[PDB]
Amino acid sequence: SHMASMKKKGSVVIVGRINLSGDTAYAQQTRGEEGCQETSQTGRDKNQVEGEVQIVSTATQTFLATSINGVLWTVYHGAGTRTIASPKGPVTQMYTNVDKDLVGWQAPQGSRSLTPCTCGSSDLYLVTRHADVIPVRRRGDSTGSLLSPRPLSYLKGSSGGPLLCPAGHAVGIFRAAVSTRGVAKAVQFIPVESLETTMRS
Ligand SMILES: CC(C)(C)[C@@H]1NC(=O)O[C@@H]2CCC[C@H]2OC/C=C/C(F)(F)c2nc3ccccc3nc2O[C@@H]2C[C@@H](C(=O)N[C@]3(C(=O)NS(=O)(=O)C4(C)CC4)C[C@H]3C(F)F)N(C2)C1=O
Ligand SMILES: [Cl-]
Ligand SMILES: [Zn+2]
Repeated sequence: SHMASMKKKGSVVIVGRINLSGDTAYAQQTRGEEGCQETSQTGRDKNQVEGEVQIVSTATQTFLATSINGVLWTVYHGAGTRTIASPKGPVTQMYTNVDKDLVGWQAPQGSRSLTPCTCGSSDLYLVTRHADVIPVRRRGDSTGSLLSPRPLSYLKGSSGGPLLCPAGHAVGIFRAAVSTRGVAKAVQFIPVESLETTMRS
């Protein structure tokens, strides 16, 4: 009840990226923990942003965010309603949908966006925060099976990451794992058509 001392939550901060520009996928860190903490409080991130898949952090969580159609998308269970840090200060979400576990901000200047897939293909690839590229067979509008199951630990921290088609288009945003006895056999994702609906109107 003491408003004068109520705290403010920090901004989401870009702390690195998944480099997909060459023949090898690899994670790059662009900001260490101290700078991340400062940037979360000010909301002012002067780092140059590059690429399609960002590694992002709050004070308590780290996950991914993916640019599609000029929007940097991630999961609500990671970002909540938080702003993202940018060169001129905190940027408010332009999309928030808790029912889809989805949020989005305008894509950062310097980022590149994935194109929404129109291939109608079921052979997908999940990109993790460790730059592992995991083949996934699409099994429905929002699920796909891992060709090689993996412990949940392998996938933790990769919500917000993309599923891509063979042509490198965005098919979806990783949301939740389908896990039994700690082994993830499948993944559940926000399909790009749901993003496009959220964007259209
Ligand atoms: C058992 C399990 C594997 C932990 C869990 N499975 C699970 O629930 O499966 C069911 C059955 C099939 C689909 C799914 O239907 C329920 C829908 C869940 C949801 F996702 F839509 C979701 N909506 C929310 C909306 C608002 C607030 C909180 C919400 N919380 C949610 O789910 C929560 C979160 C999500 C999660 O952990 N995501 C990942 C991740 O990396 N996060 S993260 O980066 O480390 C981090 C926590 C920093 C942000 C990708 C999976 C990684 F670990 F593989 N969850 C639990 C799970 O995946
Ligand atoms: Cl959805
Ligand atoms: Zn495609």
